[PDB]
Amino acid sequence: RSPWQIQQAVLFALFLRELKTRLGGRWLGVFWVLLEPVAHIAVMTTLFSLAHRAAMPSIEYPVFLITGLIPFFMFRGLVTRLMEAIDSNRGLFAYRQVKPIDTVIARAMLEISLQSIVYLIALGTLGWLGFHFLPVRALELAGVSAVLIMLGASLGLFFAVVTNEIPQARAIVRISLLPLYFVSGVIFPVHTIPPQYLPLLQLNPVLHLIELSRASFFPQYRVLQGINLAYPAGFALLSLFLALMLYRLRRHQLAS
Amino acid sequence: RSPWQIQQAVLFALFLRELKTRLGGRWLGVFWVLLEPVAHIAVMTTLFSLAHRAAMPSIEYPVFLITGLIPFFMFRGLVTRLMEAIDSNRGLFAYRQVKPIDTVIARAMLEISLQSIVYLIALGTLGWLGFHFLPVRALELAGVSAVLIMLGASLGLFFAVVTNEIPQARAIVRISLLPLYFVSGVIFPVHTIPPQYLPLLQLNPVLHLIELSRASFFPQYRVLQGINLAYPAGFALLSLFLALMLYRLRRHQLAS
Amino acid sequence: MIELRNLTKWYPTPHGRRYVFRNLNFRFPDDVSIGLIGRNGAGKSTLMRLLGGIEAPNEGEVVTDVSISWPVGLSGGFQGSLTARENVKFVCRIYGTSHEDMLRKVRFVEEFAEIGEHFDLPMKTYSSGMRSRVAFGLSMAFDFDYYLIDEAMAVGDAQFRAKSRAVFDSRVGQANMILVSHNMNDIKEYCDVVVLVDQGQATLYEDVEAGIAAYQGSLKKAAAKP
Amino acid sequence: MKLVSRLTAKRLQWALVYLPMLVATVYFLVFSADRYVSESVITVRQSREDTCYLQTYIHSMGLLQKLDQQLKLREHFGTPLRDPLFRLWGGTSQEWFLEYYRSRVEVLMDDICGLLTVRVQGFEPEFAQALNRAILEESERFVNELSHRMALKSLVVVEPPVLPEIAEYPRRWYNLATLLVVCCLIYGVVSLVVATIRDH
Amino acid sequence: RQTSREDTCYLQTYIHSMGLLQKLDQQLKLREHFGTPLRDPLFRLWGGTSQEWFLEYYRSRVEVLMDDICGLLTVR
Amino acid sequence: RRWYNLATLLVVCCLIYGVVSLVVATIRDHQ
Amino acid sequence: RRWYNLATLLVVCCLIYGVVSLVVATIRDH
Repeated sequence: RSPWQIQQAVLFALFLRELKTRLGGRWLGVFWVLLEPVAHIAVMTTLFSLAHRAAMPSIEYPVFLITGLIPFFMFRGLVTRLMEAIDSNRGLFAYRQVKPIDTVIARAMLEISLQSIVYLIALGTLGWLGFHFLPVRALELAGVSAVLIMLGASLGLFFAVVTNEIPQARAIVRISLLPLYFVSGVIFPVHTIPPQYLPLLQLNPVLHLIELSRASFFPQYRVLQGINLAYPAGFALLSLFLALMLYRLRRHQLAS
Repeated sequence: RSPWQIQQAVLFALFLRELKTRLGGRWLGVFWVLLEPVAHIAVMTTLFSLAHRAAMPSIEYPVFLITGLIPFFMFRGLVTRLMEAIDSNRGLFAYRQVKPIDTVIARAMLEISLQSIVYLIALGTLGWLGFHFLPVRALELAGVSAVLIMLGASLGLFFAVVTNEIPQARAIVRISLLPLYFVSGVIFPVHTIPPQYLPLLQLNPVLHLIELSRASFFPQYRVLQGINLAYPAGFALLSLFLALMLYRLRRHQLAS
Repeated sequence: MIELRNLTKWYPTPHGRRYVFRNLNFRFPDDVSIGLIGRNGAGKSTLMRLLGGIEAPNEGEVVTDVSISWPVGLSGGFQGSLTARENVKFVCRIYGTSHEDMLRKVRFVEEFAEIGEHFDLPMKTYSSGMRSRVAFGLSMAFDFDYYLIDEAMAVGDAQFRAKSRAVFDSRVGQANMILVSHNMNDIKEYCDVVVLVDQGQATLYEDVEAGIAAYQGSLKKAAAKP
Repeated sequence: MKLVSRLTAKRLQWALVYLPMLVATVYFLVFSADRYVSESVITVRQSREDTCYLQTYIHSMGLLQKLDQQLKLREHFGTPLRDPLFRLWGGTSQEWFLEYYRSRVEVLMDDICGLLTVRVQGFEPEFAQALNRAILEESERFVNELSHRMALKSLVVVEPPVLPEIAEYPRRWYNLATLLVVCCLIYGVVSLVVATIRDH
Repeated sequence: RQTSREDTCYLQTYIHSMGLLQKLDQQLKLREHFGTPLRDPLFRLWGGTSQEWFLEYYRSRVEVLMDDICGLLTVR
Repeated sequence: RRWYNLATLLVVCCLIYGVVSLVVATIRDHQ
Repeated sequence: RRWYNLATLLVVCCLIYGVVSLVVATIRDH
C-alpha cells in the first residue's frame, strides 16, 4: 500500500463526498451555479453598457465581462470553500489514513472542476450568440489561470489553518471580499479610473492576474504599466510556502 | 401562569441566549460590528466624494451616507438572522413552551437593539466631528424606521417558514441581497440616475423607506415623485399578514 | 390527570406514513406509579416523548393538569458550547423560576454532579457519563408531579447509580413515576399500575402481575407466529 | 454590583420617564416663550458665487454689528425673562452673541434654482419683519458696494418678508411626542442592557 | 419663454408665496369661499384662523407639479 | 543585473524547494 | 529621520525574526 495510492483513494472518496454536499440532493446544483453569473451579467449590462461604449469602442461588454468575472468567481469560491474545509468534517478524522489537507484539496479540485465547467458553458453560449470566444493566446491564459488558482487555494489553506478555534475571523473575511469585487476592476475597465489612486490598487494580485488574462485572451488589448506577472506570482509562491509551513507546524493540533 | 408571563420569560432567555452566541465570548463582537460600517464609509468616501459634490452642494457625504446605510444594515440583518432562526435551535424545541416564533422574535429584538446602539454611536461620533446630527423631524423618521423594521422582520419570518426543509433557498436569497445594495440607491443619491429605469426601481419598498427617512432627517431635502409611504406600508402589512398566516398554518411541522 | 385525545402520530418514510399511533385516546390513572411496557418498537419511547413534550402529535393532543418531566438522563436538550451552570440557568428561565430558587437549583445540581472544575467547562468536552450526570441533576432540580424514566437506572457507575437509587427512594411518596424498563423486577418494585402498548393501542392493568402476564402472553403469541 | 441590582424597575421608571416629562411639560406650558418667524426668499442677479458670498455675509460678524447698531438686537432678545433657555442673558460674550444670532436667523438655498430663503425669529412679529427687511437692505448694499469697490447688479426679491400672526417654532405637543418616542427607546435599550449585565 | 428653467422655477416658488395669497384673497375673497361647506369639518376653512394656517390651507388646495424633462408647470 | 537576478533566483529556488519538500512530506505521511 | 527609520527597521527585523523562527520550528520537526 503505497502512500500515493491510499491518498488517491481517500481523495476520490473525499472529492465525491464534497460533491454530494455542494451539489443539490436532486441533481440541481448546476442550475444555481449557472444562475449566479447570468444575474450579474444582466445587471451590469443594463447598468454600464453605455459607460463601456464611452470607455473603448473595441471590445463588446458580454465577453469582456465574462472573461474576468468567471476567474474572480473561481478565486472567491476557492477562498470561501477552502477556509471552511477543516471545520466542516470534524467527524471524519476519527478514521485513520485521513488528514485535513485531503479534505481541503478535495474541495479545491471540486471547485476547480465546477468553475471550469461553468466557464466552458459560458464560452459555448457566448459563441452560440455570434460573439468572439476563441482565445488568441491560450497558453499565456492557461498560465495566468494556473497562477490565480494556486493563489486562491493557498490563501484558502492559509485561512483554514490560521483561523482554527476562532470562527469569528471567518465572519470578517467575507466582508473583506465584497470591496475586492470593485477594487479588482473586474466589472469596469481599469483604464477609466484616474491614476491618483493607481499605486494603492496595484497591490492586489488578482487585479494583475485579471488584466493579464484579458490581455492574453483578447487580440490587441492594451495593458497599463506595472501589471507584471512577477508580483502576483511571487505573492502566490510566498503565500503557498507560508501556508504549507503553517500546516506542517500545526499538524496534529489541527485534527481533533 | 398566564401565557404572557411565560412568553416574556422564554423571550428573555432566548434573547440573552442569542446575545451570547452572536457576540463574542470575550465580549468583543461590538468591535467587528462597529468595523462593518466604517469600512464602507471609508471606501465610499474615497470613491465617490467628488461625485456627490457634483450631485448636490447642500448635504455632506458622511451623514447622508450613514443615515441610509445603517437602516439598510438593520434591514439586511433582520432578514438574514431571521431566516436562519428556526433551523439553528432544533434541540431547544424539546422543552415545552419554547416555539419557533419566540426564537425568531428574540433574534429580531436582539438585532433591533444592536443596530439601534450602532446608530446612536454613529450619530454621537458624527456630532463629535462638527457635522449635523440632530433630526429636524424625528417623529416621521421614527415612523419610517418602524415601518422598515416591520417589513424586514416580516420578510425574515416569511423566509424562515417557507424555506423549511430546503436550506438551498437560504443560499440564493443572500445573492439576491447583493444587487439590492446598489438598487436601493443608499450609496449614491437617486437624483442622478436617468428616469429611463426609474419605474422598475420604484417597486423596491426599502428605496421609498430610505428616501423618506432621509427627507424626514434632513432640512429641505427634495423627494422625487412616487416615493409615497403607502406602497412600502402596504407591502409590509401584506407580507406580515401572509407570513403570520403561513406560520399559523404550518405550526407543528416547523417544531419537528 | 393525563389524557391522550385522538392522538395520531406517524413517521415519514419513503414507502408512506409509518403510523405509530392511530386515534389513541387514553386516560392515565391519577396519583399512581405507571409502568409503560411493550414490545420493541411498539411505541413506548415516542409515547414518553409525547408526554414530556419533546415531540408534538400529528393529530390529537395531550391534556394534563400536572407537571410532566422530560426523559431523565437525556443529554439531547443541551448545548455543546454552553457550560452546565448556564445550561441549568437557561432551563430555570424556561420554567420561570425565581433567582433564589435558581441559585440553589444551580448549587444542588453542582453538588450532585460531583464533576468539579469541568462544571465551568462546556458539554462538547464532556463524556457520556458526565452528560448523564448533569442531565440527571438538572432533572432532579425541579419538583415534578410525574418523572419519566427510560432505562436511566443503568447510567453512570455503581456509586452514581446507588446515589440515584437512594435519591429516588427518598422521592417515593412525594411524586409519581412513569417507567419504561425491560426488567419487570423494577416494574414490580416501583410501579403500581401497568400500561401495555401494542399495535398503537394502550391497555391499562391495575395489577402489575396481570399486565406482566399479558405482555408475556403477547410476546409468546408473537414468537409463535410463523 | 450591589447598586447595579438596586436600580430595579420603579427607580429607573421614575428617573427615566416621569421626571424628565414633568420638567419638560412645566417648561413648555409655562416657562416657554413664543418666537414669531418672518420668511423671505431672495436671489442676486445682474451667479452662484454671488449668492454664496451673500450666504456667508448673512451670518457674518460685521452684519451683526450693523444690525445691533440699527435695531438693538441685544436689548430685544433679553426681554423674555420667563424663558431662561432662548433669551439672551445680559453681559454675555460677543462670540455667544454671534452664535445666538446665527441660531435665530436660518439661511437656506436650493441647488436647482439658487434661491436663498431666510427665516428670522423674534419675540415680536413687527421686530422679526423689521430684522428681515434690514438684513435684505444691508445685503443689497453689500453686493452693490462689492461691485463698486472693484472699480451693476441688484437683488431680486421673489418673496418679501411676511408679518407673522402667530408664532410657530416653540412647538410643545410635537416636542412632547418625539420626547415620548426617544424616552421609550432609551428605556428599552438601557433596560435590556441592565438586564443582561445583571444576569451575568 | 423669453421674448428658461430659472424663471419657471421662480414661478414654482412664487405660486405658493404669501404675497400672491394676499393678492388673491383681496381679488376673489378666498376666506369667504373656503368656509362655505359647513357639513364637512375636515376640508373646510374654519372661521377666525391664523394667517399661517390659511397659507397652509392654500398650499394644500393648490398643487404645483414640475416636469423637468419638459420644463412644464402643472397647476391643479 | 547579475547580482539582483542571482539573489532573486536563489530566493525563488529556495521557496520552490521548500514547497516541494513539504508536499512530498505530506504525501509520505500516509502509512 | 532617525526615529522613524529605527522604528521601520525594528518592525522589519521583528517580521524577519518571526519568519525564520517559524521556519526553524518547521525544519526541527524531524
